[PDB]
Amino acid sequence: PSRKAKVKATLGEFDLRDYRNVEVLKRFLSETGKILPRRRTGLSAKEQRILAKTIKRARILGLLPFTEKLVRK
Amino acid sequence: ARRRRAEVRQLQPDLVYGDVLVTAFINKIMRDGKKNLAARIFYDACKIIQEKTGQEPLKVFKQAVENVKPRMEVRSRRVGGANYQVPMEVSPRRQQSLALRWLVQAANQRPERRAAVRIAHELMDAAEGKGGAVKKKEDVERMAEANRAYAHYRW
Amino acid sequence: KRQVASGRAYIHASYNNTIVTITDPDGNPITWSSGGVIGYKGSRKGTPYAAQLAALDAAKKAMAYGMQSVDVIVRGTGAGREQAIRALQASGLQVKSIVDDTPVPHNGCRPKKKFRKAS
RNA sequence: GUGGGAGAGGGUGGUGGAAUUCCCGGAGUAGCGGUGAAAUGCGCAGAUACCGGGAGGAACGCCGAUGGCGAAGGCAGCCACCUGGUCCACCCGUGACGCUGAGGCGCGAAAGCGUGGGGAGCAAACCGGAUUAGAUACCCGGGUAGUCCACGCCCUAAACGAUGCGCGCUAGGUCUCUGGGUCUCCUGGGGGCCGAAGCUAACGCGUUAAGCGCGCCGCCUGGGGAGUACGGCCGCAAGGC
Ligand SMILES: [K+]
Ligand SMILES: [K+]
Ligand SMILES: [K+]
Ligand SMILES: [Mg+2]
Ligand SMILES: [Mg+2]
Ligand SMILES: [Mg+2]
Ligand SMILES: [Mg+2]
Ligand SMILES: [Mg+2]
Ligand SMILES: [Mg+2]
Ligand SMILES: [Mg+2]
Ligand SMILES: [Mg+2]
Ligand SMILES: [Mg+2]
Ligand SMILES: [Mg+2]
Ligand SMILES: [Mg+2]
Ligand SMILES: [Mg+2]
Ligand SMILES: [Mg+2]
Ligand SMILES: [Mg+2]
Ligand SMILES: [Mg+2]
Ligand SMILES: [Mg+2]
Ligand SMILES: [Mg+2]
Ligand SMILES: [Mg+2]
Ligand SMILES: [Mg+2]
Ligand SMILES: [Mg+2]
Ligand SMILES: [Mg+2]
Ligand SMILES: [Mg+2]
Ligand SMILES: [Mg+2]
Ligand SMILES: [Mg+2]
Ligand SMILES: [Mg+2]
Ligand SMILES: [Mg+2]
Ligand SMILES: [Mg+2]
Ligand SMILES: [Mg+2]
Ligand SMILES: [Mg+2]
Ligand SMILES: [Mg+2]
Ligand SMILES: [Mg+2]
Ligand SMILES: [Mg+2]
Ligand SMILES: [Mg+2]
Ligand SMILES: [Mg+2]
Ligand SMILES: [Mg+2]
Ligand SMILES: [Mg+2]
Ligand SMILES: [Mg+2]
Ligand SMILES: [Mg+2]
Ligand SMILES: [Mg+2]
Ligand SMILES: [Mg+2]
Ligand SMILES: [Mg+2]
Ligand SMILES: [Mg+2]
Ligand SMILES: [Mg+2]
Ligand SMILES: [Mg+2]
Ligand SMILES: [Mg+2]
Ligand SMILES: [Mg+2]
Ligand SMILES: [Mg+2]
Repeated sequence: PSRKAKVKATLGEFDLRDYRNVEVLKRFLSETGKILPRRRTGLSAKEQRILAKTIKRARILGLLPFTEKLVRK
Repeated sequence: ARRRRAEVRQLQPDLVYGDVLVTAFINKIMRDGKKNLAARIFYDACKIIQEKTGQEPLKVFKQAVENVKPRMEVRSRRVGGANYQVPMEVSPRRQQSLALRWLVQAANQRPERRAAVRIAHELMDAAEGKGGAVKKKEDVERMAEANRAYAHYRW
Repeated sequence: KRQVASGRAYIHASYNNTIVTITDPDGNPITWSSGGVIGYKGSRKGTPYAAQLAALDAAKKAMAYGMQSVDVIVRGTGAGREQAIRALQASGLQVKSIVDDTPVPHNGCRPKKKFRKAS
């Protein structure tokens, strides 16, 4: 049910369209480079939709990863 | 036993050594419901244990039974259409049952003339670690653990 | 005879076989094993026990090169992955980190009919 | 009209990473693969597994959904350009300019055809291995057209909501997408579920009507024969109407 914490509620004021802000978009990825779902981020439909494209831009720029590796399995 | 769990029968203790295990071995010796003949056989075998071994026949008996008990057996299982020899542990009751059955069955395979001599010789050889019953234990513990590759079919 | 003393351990676990390749920290292999290097020939290689034997054999081969610590890398979903993990874990070889690095595509190629109803 | 909004709507160019295959190098050894179990197959000309580099073709993981867009077919990495539809608010302008629509015209998944190109993965036909009483199959190893691109054809479908389009009228509750607003909520557009009245042979429909009405188009008239025959039109052909 993802009762640990919401990424939005664990954050303050930030721009959802800034593809260069890496340290804030890192929070929206999982342990792997995958994009977190709605239940983890706590965003709205429009917010998540914008976040997806901004994350893809940050990936293409070389700032965010396309995929990572899992540890401690 | 589908509905219930089939609680184990409690046997009467022995009239000589007071052990229920001796009574179970008597019963496995018994044939056609001849209890007195089985008791004659076993107690004459015990009198053979002494004058051949200074140890009390009860200790030799229990040590042989312990030496025959198998630790793992192998049961068949139908998986994916085929039949496999899956290894699995043995409950203590089945250990005792198989031990006594193998003791009697291997004793009657001996070339000895009368039954008491067969049972006495089988008990002595099984106590010191040989005989047909220990061969059966080794064969079962070989079949099991010879098919370790099926251990995940334990169920 | 190189005396590496520390390297990586790749585990390729498929539904048909599990194969272990022990390499140096740069990925160059040293020794390896599989279900076929053990006596198992047919489907018995896709067994967790076969994977355990393969892992232990590869570990003992790496002992000849005097290796002590490894970094484990898992690839593929197959029965016997965790058994090979637990075999390497307590084998004298110190397991430093276990990492799953299964190659998943981004929907690039078309699978065989066996893996269809997906993309 | 003005001012805003959301969107995989379409076209063109460019561009990114994961993966498959192949090639080069390193390292390394006896099998890999595959199945219910196997065999064909590939491997001492060094495979599989591992690391690095390179080439190429195709499809875009997470986001992603019961979601969005489109007239339908259908549309999913990213960027730019060109471009279509649509919704809301203001109550500004025209002043019935409307609805439908036989023909006509255009679009129309997949497969298929022509010319040229491309060809990694998959894969009809086919070559084998199994299975089987046989196995022109399912299972396994290969594999051509094809799948891809440009241009031109082809006009089919469970082209489906099996429900033509438009307008008006007739309880609500709940979930959701997208605006506007006095932003607990109200109001408008769209996507779902449950249900008033009513309808239905029933299942079910129920402000997204299959309810109540009106307008216009399409189509049905027992089953097989048969979407066959003939004729016509269209098509290079397959064939379609
Ligand atoms: K939809
Ligand atoms: K050709
Ligand atoms: K609002
Ligand atoms: Mg016997
Ligand atoms: Mg196998
Ligand atoms: Mg678009
Ligand atoms: Mg090579
Ligand atoms: Mg092959
Ligand atoms: Mg080949
Ligand atoms: Mg050969
Ligand atoms: Mg040679
Ligand atoms: Mg390869
Ligand atoms: Mg490579
Ligand atoms: Mg090529
Ligand atoms: Mg999805
Ligand atoms: Mg729509
Ligand atoms: Mg459709
Ligand atoms: Mg006015
Ligand atoms: Mg006027
Ligand atoms: Mg019209
Ligand atoms: Mg028309
Ligand atoms: Mg078409
Ligand atoms: Mg086509
Ligand atoms: Mg063609
Ligand atoms: Mg061609
Ligand atoms: Mg193929
Ligand atoms: Mg095939
Ligand atoms: Mg065949
Ligand atoms: Mg048959
Ligand atoms: Mg035959
Ligand atoms: Mg080829
Ligand atoms: Mg051709
Ligand atoms: Mg449908
Ligand atoms: Mg229809
Ligand atoms: Mg009908
Ligand atoms: Mg309707
Ligand atoms: Mg509505
Ligand atoms: Mg209903
Ligand atoms: Mg009613
Ligand atoms: Mg009813
Ligand atoms: Mg209506
Ligand atoms: Mg008819
Ligand atoms: Mg008729
Ligand atoms: Mg008909
Ligand atoms: Mg027809
Ligand atoms: Mg016809
Ligand atoms: Mg005709
Ligand atoms: Mg003609
Ligand atoms: Mg034909
Ligand atoms: Mg034909």
